[PDB]
Amino acid sequence: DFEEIPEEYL
Amino acid sequence: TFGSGEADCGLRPLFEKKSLEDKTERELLESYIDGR
Amino acid sequence: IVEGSDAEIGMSPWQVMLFRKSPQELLCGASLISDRWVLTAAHCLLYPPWDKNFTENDLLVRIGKHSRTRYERNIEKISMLEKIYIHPRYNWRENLDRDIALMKLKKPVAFSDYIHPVCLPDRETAASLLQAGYKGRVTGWGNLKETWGQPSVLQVVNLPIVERPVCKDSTRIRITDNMFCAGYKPDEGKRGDACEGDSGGPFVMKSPFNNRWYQMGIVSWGEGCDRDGKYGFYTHVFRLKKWIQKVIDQFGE
Repeated sequence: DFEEIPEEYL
Repeated sequence: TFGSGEADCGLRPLFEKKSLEDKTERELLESYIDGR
Repeated sequence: IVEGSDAEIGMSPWQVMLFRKSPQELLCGASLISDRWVLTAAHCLLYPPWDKNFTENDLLVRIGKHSRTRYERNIEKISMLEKIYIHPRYNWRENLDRDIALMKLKKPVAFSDYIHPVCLPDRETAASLLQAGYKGRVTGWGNLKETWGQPSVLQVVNLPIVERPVCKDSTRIRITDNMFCAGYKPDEGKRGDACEGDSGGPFVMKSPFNNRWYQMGIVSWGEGCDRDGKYGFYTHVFRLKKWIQKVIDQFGE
């Protein structure tokens, strides 16, 4: 459901 | 930040700032016995 | 939000999403009061009974969002928290008195059309507006149903402040001066409430005097969502303001 965010962030 | 907020605090770029009113703000102001 | 509507773009620019790195999820609403400070409910961070104890680490802050789920490519800004401060006398033990926490961002956010701080109420703003009958606004990406959907877009709802006695008689819980309740009376045939995932968000009022938006309450607790003869309880922001001031000029922006 949630889209994925850049792991520049994770 | 604090003391009655930020600076430009609570002045929305798409609303207050262009003198545009969101779709229900009026209901709020009308409960304060109509805004200003 | 139960019985709300989709937010217009940039309608609630201070709206923040408290987001879980892993599992990747929406833990609560929150709000921007400065380019480095976010206001939320301490219960979103600390809840011993639920074994909840988020560390600065466990989390991410997402500012500028419209959509609940998608990563809003060049509009939203996602930050990492530098530090978390919970109210020293937050009562998770009994009634969640002092349900407030500040978050200091690792780096200052830049304002734009979708990202803009809300103001903190001065003692007079608080006095003129925090009145039974006066309507405030709640926003969130929370539950649409106490139980069953989930919005795909930020929801909004305008709720009247309910006088103290009513708040008091609606529950078995011990209400404090750091609380106010909001909600329509069953007599009123108008509904709406915050719901799961709504906590930590802002209860804002528009000043009729200077036409600025102020954050009066923090989505704190309620019983079920949108139930008859029940109301939403919000942290009284003005009352906890000195605490707020204290932490900002101690270690902040």
